[PDB]
Amino acid sequence: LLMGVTKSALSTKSWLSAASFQNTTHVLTEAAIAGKKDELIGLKENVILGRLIPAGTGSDFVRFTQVVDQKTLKAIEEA
Amino acid sequence: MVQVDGGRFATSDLNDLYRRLINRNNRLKKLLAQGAPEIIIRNEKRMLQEAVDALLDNGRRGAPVTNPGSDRPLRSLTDILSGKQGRFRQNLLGKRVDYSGRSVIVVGPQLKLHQCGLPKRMALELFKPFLLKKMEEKGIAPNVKAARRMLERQRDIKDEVWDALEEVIHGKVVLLNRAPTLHRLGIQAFQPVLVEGQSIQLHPLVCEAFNADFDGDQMAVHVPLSSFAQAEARIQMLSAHNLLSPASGEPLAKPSRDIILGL
Amino acid sequence: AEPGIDKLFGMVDSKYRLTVVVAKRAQQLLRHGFKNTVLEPEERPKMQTLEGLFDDPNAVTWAMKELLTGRLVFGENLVPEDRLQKEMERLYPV
Amino acid sequence: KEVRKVRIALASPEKIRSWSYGEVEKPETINYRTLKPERDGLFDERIFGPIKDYECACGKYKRQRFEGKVCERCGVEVTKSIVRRYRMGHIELATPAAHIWFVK
Amino acid sequence: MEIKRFGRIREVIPLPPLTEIQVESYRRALQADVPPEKRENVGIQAAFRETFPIEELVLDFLEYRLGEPPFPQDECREKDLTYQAPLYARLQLIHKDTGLIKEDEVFLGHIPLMTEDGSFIINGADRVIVSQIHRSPGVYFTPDPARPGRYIASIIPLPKRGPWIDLEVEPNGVVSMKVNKRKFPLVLLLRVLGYDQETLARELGAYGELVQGLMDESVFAMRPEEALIRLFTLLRPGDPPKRDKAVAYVYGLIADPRRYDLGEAGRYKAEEKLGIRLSGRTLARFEDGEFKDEVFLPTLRYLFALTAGVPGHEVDDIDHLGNRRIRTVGELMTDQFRVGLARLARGVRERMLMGSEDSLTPAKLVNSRPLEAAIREFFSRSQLSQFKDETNPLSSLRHKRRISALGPGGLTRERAGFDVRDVHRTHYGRICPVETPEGANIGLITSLAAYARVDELGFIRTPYRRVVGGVVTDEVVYMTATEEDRYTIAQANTPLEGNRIAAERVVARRKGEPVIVSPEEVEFMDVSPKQVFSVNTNLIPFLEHDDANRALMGSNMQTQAVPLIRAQAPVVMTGLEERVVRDSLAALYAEEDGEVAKVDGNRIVVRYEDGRLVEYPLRRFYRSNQGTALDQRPRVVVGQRVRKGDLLADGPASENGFLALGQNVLVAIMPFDGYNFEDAIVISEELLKRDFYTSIHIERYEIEARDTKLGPERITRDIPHLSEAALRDLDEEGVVRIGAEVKPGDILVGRTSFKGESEPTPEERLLRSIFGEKARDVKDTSLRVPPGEGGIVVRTVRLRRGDPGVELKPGVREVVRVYVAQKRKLQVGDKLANRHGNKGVVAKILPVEDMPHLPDGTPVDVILNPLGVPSRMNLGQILETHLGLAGYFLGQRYISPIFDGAKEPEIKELLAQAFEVYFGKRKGEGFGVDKREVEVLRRAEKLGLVTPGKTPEEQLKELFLQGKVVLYDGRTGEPIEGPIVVGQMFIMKLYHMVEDKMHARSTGPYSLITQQPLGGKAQFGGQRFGEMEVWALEAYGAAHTLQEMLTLKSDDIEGRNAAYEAIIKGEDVPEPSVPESFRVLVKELQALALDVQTLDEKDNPVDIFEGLASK
Amino acid sequence: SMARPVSIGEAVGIVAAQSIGEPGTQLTITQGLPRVIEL
Amino acid sequence: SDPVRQYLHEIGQV
Amino acid sequence: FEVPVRSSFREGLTVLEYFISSHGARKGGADTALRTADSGYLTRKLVDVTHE
Amino acid sequence: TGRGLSFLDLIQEGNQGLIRAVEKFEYKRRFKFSTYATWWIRQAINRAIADQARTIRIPVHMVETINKLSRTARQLQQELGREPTYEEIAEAMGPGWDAKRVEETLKIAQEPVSLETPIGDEKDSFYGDFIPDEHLPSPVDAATQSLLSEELEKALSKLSEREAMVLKLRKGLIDGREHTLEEVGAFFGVTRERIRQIENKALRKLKYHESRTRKLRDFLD
DNA sequence: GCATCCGTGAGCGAG
DNA sequence: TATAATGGGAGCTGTCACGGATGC
Ligand SMILES: [Mg+2]
Ligand SMILES: [Zn+2]
Repeated sequence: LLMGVTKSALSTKSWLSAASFQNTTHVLTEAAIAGKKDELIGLKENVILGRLIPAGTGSDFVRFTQVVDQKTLKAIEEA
Repeated sequence: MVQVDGGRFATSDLNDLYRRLINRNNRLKKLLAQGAPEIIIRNEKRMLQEAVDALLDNGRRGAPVTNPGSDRPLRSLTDILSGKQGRFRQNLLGKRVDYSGRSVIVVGPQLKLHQCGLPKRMALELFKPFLLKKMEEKGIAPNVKAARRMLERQRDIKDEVWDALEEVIHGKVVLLNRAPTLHRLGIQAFQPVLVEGQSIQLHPLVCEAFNADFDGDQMAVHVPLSSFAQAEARIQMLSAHNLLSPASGEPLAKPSRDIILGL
Repeated sequence: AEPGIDKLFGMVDSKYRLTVVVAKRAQQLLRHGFKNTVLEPEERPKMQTLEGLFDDPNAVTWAMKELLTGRLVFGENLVPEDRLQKEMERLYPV
Repeated sequence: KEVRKVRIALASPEKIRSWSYGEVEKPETINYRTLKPERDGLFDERIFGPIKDYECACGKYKRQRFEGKVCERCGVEVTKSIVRRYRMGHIELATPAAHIWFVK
Repeated sequence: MEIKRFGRIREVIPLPPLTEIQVESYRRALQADVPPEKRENVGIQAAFRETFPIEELVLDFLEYRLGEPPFPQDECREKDLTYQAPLYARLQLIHKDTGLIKEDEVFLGHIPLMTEDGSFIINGADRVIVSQIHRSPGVYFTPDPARPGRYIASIIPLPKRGPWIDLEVEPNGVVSMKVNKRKFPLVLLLRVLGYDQETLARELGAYGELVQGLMDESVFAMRPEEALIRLFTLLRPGDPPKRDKAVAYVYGLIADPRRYDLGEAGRYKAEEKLGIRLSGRTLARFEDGEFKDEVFLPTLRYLFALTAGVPGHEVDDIDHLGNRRIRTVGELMTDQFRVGLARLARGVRERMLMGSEDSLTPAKLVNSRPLEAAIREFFSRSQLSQFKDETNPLSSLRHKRRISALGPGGLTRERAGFDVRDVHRTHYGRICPVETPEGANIGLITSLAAYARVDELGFIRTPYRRVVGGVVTDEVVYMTATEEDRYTIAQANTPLEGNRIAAERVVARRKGEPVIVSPEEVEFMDVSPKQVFSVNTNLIPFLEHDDANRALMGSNMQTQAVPLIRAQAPVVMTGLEERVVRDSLAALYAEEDGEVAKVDGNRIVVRYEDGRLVEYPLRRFYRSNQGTALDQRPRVVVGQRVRKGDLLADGPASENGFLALGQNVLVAIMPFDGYNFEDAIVISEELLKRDFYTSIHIERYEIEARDTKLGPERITRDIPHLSEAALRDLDEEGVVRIGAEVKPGDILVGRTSFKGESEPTPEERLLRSIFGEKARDVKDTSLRVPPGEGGIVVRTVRLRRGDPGVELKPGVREVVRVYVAQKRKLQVGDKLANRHGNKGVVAKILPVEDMPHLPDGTPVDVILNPLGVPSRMNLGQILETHLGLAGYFLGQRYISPIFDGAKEPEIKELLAQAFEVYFGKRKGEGFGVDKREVEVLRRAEKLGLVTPGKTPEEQLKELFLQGKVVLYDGRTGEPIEGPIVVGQMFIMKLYHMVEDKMHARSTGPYSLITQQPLGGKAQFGGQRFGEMEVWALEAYGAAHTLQEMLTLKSDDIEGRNAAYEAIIKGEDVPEPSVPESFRVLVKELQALALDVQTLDEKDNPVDIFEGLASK
Repeated sequence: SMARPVSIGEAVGIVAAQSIGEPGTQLTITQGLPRVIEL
Repeated sequence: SDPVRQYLHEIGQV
Repeated sequence: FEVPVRSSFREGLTVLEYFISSHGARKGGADTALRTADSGYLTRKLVDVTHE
Repeated sequence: TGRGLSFLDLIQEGNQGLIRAVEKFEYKRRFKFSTYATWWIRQAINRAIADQARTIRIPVHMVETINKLSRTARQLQQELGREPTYEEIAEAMGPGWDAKRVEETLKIAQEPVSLETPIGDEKDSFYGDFIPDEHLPSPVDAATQSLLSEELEKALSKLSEREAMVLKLRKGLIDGREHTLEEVGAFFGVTRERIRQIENKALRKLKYHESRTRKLRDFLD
């Protein structure tokens, strides 16, 4: 089923992204009835709440990396 | 409901809209104990309904004037969430920010790609928290509250303040935004070069990417704060780090106008 | 541009990982006040003043430099966050 | 805790009274001479909170000494004034009324 | 300097008084000069005549009158009150059947008055009322967009008087009349009108297969007073016909000249359109007792003859400047006055019943509140009442000759198609094609044409010359947009010998369409080419060479020029620059032939023929709406003889009566080290030195001292805990002494307000005891100079209670206004332009040593990058340099009108005459040719610029004649490898200066609800990081730098109090919390019956209010 | 922008949307910008 | 709609 | 227009050659400003589809 | 119609007076009902308007004092051909009225303006957007007040834990309460005049710490 | 299934 | 607290295109 970018933008699973777009009176009521939980998979959802966005230097791939000198490296090596 | 400078009061539209509902509720209460006929009670319960409609989403039946005087719709709960001006596009998906400034841009021929001209007085206020600290490690103030009182009035500005501001800015970068912000490269991270005079000095090659010219074009400055935000700005965001277009693969910083001609 | 940058994008799988490493290391040099540094004194980033040369204030500027020399170890799940925090505050008290 | 999910749903009249610290039975907002919130008014120190931090309406309770304590004379908890942005109230309707979003 | 003037075109009529469209229109509406019984029933006289008598007791209007101003013009400005005059109106209350009258003069309040220049005063703040354009009232037929051969008839009244009416033929052939958006058979109306099936078949029946659709209902042919009832119920539900309510709703819809009023214009438009005569501006008549028709049948006959094609039957344009009209300041106010009046009459009929029904004066039967507030509305809170833009004399003029299709009573922005914006063939001579706002407003706001005039019906007219035979009469025929269409009209450029047509073919237009015509077929001829373009556009010389889009900036940007302390009128002029100083008052003049007696900076006194010693004071250094400085400078000396019309004083920017916006600087056109890259501009410091481009600007600051609930507010020399360092310049009364210099952060006026409820923090009670001084009763409230502003204190105005001359707001004790003026030198970031729409920021001020020069040491004032020209296509700036080259040397200025002006040939010759003073001086002075001048004449000829083999003297000439000279480089001493174009150009310092525009914030004021920073320079607030800006961050994938703008840097309160604490201490920045504007959203949604809840990964709730909103 | 393989965690949508959107003001025997919107 | 109009007709029944 | 403007800007137009021009410029200027509201709109749609 | 109450509200409030009249009506009096209903309808509408027409609510007697003030000002305008002075009305308003009273009444009668009042002809700007928040402490203020508790804790270390605790207890730095000397004597073991003596000597030792160090000085404000 | 209605949107700066 | 009084009053207009619903 092909749909245009406005329909597909509203139709997005996440309703924080849908309601920041348009027809907010409408988005919110179908979302509210449905008791919709929003996983913040997307940018707009995250940007609203101030959370660190899922891309760039927030991407879970690169987000978690740790840096340490060779001094402290061999230092905790004992255990 | 707050008092402005002049002592006068300024109240939110939601208050005259809530007082309308409260009134029709508390008259409906009175009518029903007084045992009114069904033609009056019909009416009062119908009006209780266009009070609730004015409040939640107004303009979906007919639009309440605040008074007959202003034909301005009272701004309701729905009106506040939705719109260009609505709580969402205005407040949650973009904000006004704390460390930021604005000036007229002027041509930058001398500066290196990664650098740009920042007027003294802008750089002072943008880094003012960092400068109050640097004024404490060097001796120019006993402390912060003294250092701050020193920068408040403009005749109070010492030479060491300036030579200390240079000490702050070292290594740091700032962002330049010309709006329309059309694509990612419409904000670029440059390393600031403090200049005298009141305008911003932009580097020539990035002019084209921002769609800047100097017809009086103005640009905004922002200061990245965390040691993180710095790394982001300096690595990815730098003006000299993005030399091709993400759009097509083609070079974005190219020899522009005087430079093509010169060669 | 930022020095040795190309080699800094050759060091990582994703350009935004290098940024995390630069940002985290810079916060470590800040906390421990530069003493945990992997730089020998001649390799110190210096700042030109009125007085003469002084150490570069930007912990980021530093961190990028630390990196180009193989002195540093980055990756995912190297050490529990307990051990790392404490063993650095022991090694370099602040 | 950390926030991984955000859920939106219709609230029963009871879920609202849960949120609600008291009913506004009167329209008046401020008093005409002393500008102070009217009892059961739209702005009430009683319902929503004290105007000034940790200080009840009549001055009897002050500073930090009382965190969860509620004045007997005034009716105002003494807590950070910022609760006035948070606490809510209800108006209990004589006849049930539709929410125009579900009608229109 | 002697002025030689080009072009042989002769102007039959000079330009009309230019502020006339305001000056005349408002005088006509009032008639304050006219003796009360000679008042002609237009305007103010008309509202009274319409609204009165007031029926049932009959209250009747007799005459009105206008008294003298409460305060003279100046006083009104400083004192924040309106320039106006009392209006009293004489009424007589008549008794029904008693016969008794009581006649009293009622006071109607005050009405705002137009000053000499066509502007108003409102509260100390000049305003201009701006003429509006709209579809003229009348009868129009447009093709039905539904079907090709079908047409919709449109009947349009004056906008708020009466509804629009569409008459459609289709679908099924019956005539459908739409009113108040309800469609019914038009037929049903006709019966009510005293039409029967017979009278209709007569005149209308002639058109076959059409009339048949109308008479389809015989059942409707039954009776007038049944059909009246039937219709009344088709218009509104639930309302019982009552047979009283039918007639009153129908008459009040159509026949009441009170409720439904065609344009007096609209009246004529339809009389001419359908060829009938109207009795009044009504559609129909109430003539006793039946409804009698006027308008309806001849619009129906016209429609029906248009539907099936009949010759002579027109569709209409609606963009035609005969189908669109101008509502001016005089009509625009009369309207709001007609609405304020009929509300007052409503208040009469309500009190004509109740009360003493017997004891009523006219005085007690009338209340002005509906009328007073109704006018204060139009002037104060309206859209067409605009804050007067006088940056400078031209700004303020053009502002009057600005024309809006915008404003209530007309279009919004989403509403305007290409149609209304488009330049339409009748904008010729009438509206400007050039001067329109670029960007979002384009084709909506425009300037009126130069020679154009607005007539009584509010249609624009342009002058033409009657041409009879081959001869051209010197009589100027002023033609409506439509009546221009009947004739063939030649251009003014067409050749003439004496009064005779001198060519075998002349160029002319029939109905605006261009065509070539014999001297025999020419009915009229243009008055001048000047009649086409706005006043502004006419100040552009060589404009015949400049592309359209740039000329639009030429015009619009002249409105912007800042008045310079040494200002010059262009060495190249179009000739209008002298009279523009006149028409909008800039300069001062002599009233009768006379002789000068006194000379001052402050005043000039003249003795006339009369013997009467006449004093003219001079306005000195007065602040205008934008803060530019108005001062009139004396231009005559003690004992100088002056004829009527001679100049006594120069305007703010005028040079000996001519218009001086900018200065004439010497500009060389070359790239210079990329300092002029992309329309930036490079400057000889020689401009700063000798005070070119230096201009004066007063800013005004104001401060109030009220009566608090908690005490007084006092303006005093006494401010708590403040060093003498701070109070030094203050006088004894707390106001800064006159003539003191001020900086950012300094005290203008000191003030003490009584502190709020005092809860000094427990940290304060210890500190108070330690230092032994007691907490003072009054906070420091003192007004200060904002950052980036400052200057000299030129004046102080103090007002206390005990004021004989002004009104003081309730609770307000005393008000002080301090005036701070700054002389701004030109600087970097500042903006310059020229008359050709070339515009830039100033990038670099070079010393005079580094600056490119000539063989003699004389350096250029400006460097202009050639790159700016060819994409921009404005070549008149080139010709301004070329002619301006020679006028430098010959010591002369020129007048070269638009399209009839200097051709290059006559300019070349002027260059040849300049060259000789240039070179022949150096040749006599005992100096041959320079060794570099050769190396350049080398490459010049290699470029084909000079003829090889001629002498260097004849080669320097051929180069100079191309306006190019050998330019030596300031830095090397070696020449510039090519020859370069140099010459005098008129360039102006524009409004936008960095001193004003530069702002930077750290932390500061936050809006109440959002906690997010405020916007704008003087509320001191952070830049907007908008949706588009956030996308940039995201695209770059800068996560934290984004979370900053969203959290610590805006509304996350705890985050930002702690962020700033962290930097101060020298710590790395904290971990952001929830943006406070998010909690505003949750609680707004709960207020919307919507529960919103954050969640665990465990689906369990999480509290972001940290427990404050839960029990 | 680096002429090298994409770095994991790039925000590609917001990149693409911009790259498409920046020229839009320039789309002009032509259907132009609205043809694009139509699609 | 138009509660004024509807109330009037409700009044006109008695 | 069935008749073209003969003049270059170096020659300079005629009062009437000029007038004809402003038709083009005016209708082109209002196009440029009208598709500008539409570009930034389309733009905001695309950003919203594809953000996640 | 235009008095601050909507049509339907005026009708309903009027209907409520029609009911009051139906209960008070005595049919034995020959008057038609319309005569008696009319008085009660006009009374309930006027009570209603005076009650509900103001966001900032004003007492009924006070309402008609302000109204009388308006009509008197208006009469004086009709007479004087211009707006009257506070003192010109104060005379015309009879004995007991001065300019000060006419003024204060007017300020008390000032109605609040909507924060949503548009600024400019564009829809873009609102009035309440230009209104700052004076209540919540700016980052500067909050930073200063913390640096105060830090500077006071650094100067109370120079005192012994007893004499610093006499001061910490007596000025309310702990729990937010100020204890009388007899109480700091009951907690420490000292007599009331002995804790007034070790409070005075500790405050005096603080004064020397201050005159010597020059730290707490900048907090002078 | 086509006509037709309603409800929805329509890119920094200073005021 | 009483003469009789009994159904408003505004009328704002050169979008536009869209999709999804409601009607013939
Ligand atoms: Mg530009
Ligand atoms: Zn209390």
